[PDB]
Amino acid sequence: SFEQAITQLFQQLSLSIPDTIEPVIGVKVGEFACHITEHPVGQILMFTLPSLDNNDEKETLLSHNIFSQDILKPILSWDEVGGHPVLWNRQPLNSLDNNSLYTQLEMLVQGAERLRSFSHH
Amino acid sequence: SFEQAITQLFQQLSLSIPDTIEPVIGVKVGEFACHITEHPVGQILMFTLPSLDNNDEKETLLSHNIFSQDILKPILSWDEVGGHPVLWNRQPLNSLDNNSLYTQLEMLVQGAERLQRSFSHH
Repeated sequence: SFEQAITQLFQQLSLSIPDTIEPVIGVKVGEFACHITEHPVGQILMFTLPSLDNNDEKETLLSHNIFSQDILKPILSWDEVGGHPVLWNRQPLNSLDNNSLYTQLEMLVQGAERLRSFSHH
Repeated sequence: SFEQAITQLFQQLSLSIPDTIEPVIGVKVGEFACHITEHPVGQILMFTLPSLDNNDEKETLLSHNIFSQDILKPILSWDEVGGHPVLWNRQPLNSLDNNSLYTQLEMLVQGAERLQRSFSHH
């Protein structure tokens, strides 16, 4: 369950569980506002809006996306509707261990750093 | 298993079974030379080396990577050492269906086409 995956995450963040487990959960790590949701069904998607370096050119940017040994390594993309970059990662709900979400979140944030205090966001 | 998966894909592509399955398997689909390998352990990695439109700016190229409902939608990246772009997708070996590799490869080929069947060994 998504609700149950979130709940266990929040306990691991030492964050109080809202009465309402909304469809899109906001969590802020340090300066980084992250969003957590199920999309598509059966998949946990996490994403954040990174602040890019002006001097980074396309090769440099695209280099962050090469495959690696870590399947939680986040992907840098661009949202043409909102007109801004989007950093995201994703893993199957059906395959989580008790530490999978926390790890996904940490890997998403380290990914933003390359380009903890928590708040129920 | 990696071997078996590939065996079924080949059979589905009407490609002979090559006597000894190598760690990186080449398959050509139309003009697209693709590669299939297990990396990391437990994952089926497929990649191809696309031809980019040099008129595309960073925002347009990265747009291809936005998330969607299809988890086999390929990712556009760059290989610093090889000095070239790289398009790839990936899925867990332990959850395949009889159509999983076939579909993964078709989604890889479509992404290549979006940046601009006949199957053979490569």
